Amino acid sequence: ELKIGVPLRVSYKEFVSQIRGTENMFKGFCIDVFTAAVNLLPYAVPVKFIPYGNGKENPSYTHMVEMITTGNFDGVVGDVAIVTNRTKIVDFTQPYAASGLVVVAPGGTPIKGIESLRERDDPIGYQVGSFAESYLRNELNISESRLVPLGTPEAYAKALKDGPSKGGVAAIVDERPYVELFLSSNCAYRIVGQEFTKSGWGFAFPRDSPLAIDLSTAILELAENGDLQRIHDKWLMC
Ligand SMILES: N[C@@H](CCC(=O)O)C(=O)O
Ligand code: NA
Ligand code: NA
Repeated sequence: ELKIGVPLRVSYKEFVSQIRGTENMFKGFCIDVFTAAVNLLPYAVPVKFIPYGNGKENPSYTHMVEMITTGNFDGVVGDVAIVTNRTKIVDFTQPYAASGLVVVAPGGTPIKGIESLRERDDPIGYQVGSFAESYLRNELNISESRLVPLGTPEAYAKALKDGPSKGGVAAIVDERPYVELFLSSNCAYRIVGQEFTKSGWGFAFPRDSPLAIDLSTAILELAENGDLQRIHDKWLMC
C-alpha cells in the first residue's frame, strides 16, 4: 500500500477533512478527484491516507510535500498548489483545480488591488500553512512585521472587521477557492482587483514517479468529460 500524506485541515473542510472517529479516513473534493482518477488507471493503487498536521492549525503544505523526498510519504493528496519551490523537489500531476491569489477586503476599502495593498503601512492576512506568506515576502517585499497568519474563516472575518486599528488586517491574500467559500458565509467582504497568480492544485509524487504521469492522463480524462467540474460543483457551489 502507498503511504499517502493528506493535510489535516482545521478550516474549509470541503476540500479535505478527516472523518470523526478515525485517524486515516478522509472525505472532500480532493479525495473524490483522487478516487475518480485512480479508477481510470490500468493498475490497482491500495493506499493508506496519513494525516499531516497537529490538528490545531492547517499544516505547512510545502513541509507536507517535503516528507515525499524523505520517503515518509509515497505521495500527497489534497489542495496542494503547484508552485515553483515545490516543483523543484517533487513531481505534480496536471492540475485538477484552477487556483491563484486574490486580495480580500471590506466593501468600502480604499485598496484597488495587490499593487495598492503593496505601498500601504498596514497588516495583510494570509492562511496558516500557505505559500502565500513567501509570495508576499519574495514577490512583493512586504515586511514580515505586516504579515498576519489566519487559520479559519471566523479568524478572516474578525481580522477584516477589526481592521489595522484593532489588531486586525487591511486585507487578506489567499487563493480564490478558499475565498469563495469565505465570502459565501461572510457577504460583507469582496475580492478587490484581478487574480494575480494562476497555479492550480495537483497531486504530488516522488520525482520521476510513473503514478504522477498516469494520474495526469486520468485527470485530463475527468476534465475533458466534464466530471471534474461535476465533482467540483458537488463539493463547492451572495
Ligand atoms: N493550498 C495552500 C494551503 C492552504 C492552507 O494554508 O491551509 C497551499 O498550497 O499552500
Ligand atoms: Na469524499
Ligand atoms: Na505501477
